[PDB]
Amino acid sequence: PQYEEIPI
Amino acid sequence: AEEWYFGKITRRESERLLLNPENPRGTFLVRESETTKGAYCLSVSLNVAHYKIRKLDSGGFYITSRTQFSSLQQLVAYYSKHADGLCHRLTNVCPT
Ligand SMILES: [Co+2]
Repeated sequence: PQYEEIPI
Repeated sequence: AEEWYFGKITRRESERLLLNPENPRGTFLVRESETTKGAYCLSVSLNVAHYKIRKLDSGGFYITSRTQFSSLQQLVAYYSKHADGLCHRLTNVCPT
């Protein structure tokens, strides 16, 4: 489905 | 620089290999992205997380803009010391 993003 | 690089492997197969019960948390591999051409992907493990490794037009790579690298190996060496935003620190290269 998708990708994890490093929190901003 | 090749060990953790599994190249053109599918997202499904990288999850299947990483999810091996013998692999501790932080087991990872870098691969080519199937949805975004030119970019790579860091897959880390128990569940698996996938991070898009974007490439700048001038040259370098980054998962998040605040932390950029000259290469995939510089990126790997960095996250092997501090997860710095990742789900876990890179600890183990995924076995073939
Ligand atoms: Co520290």
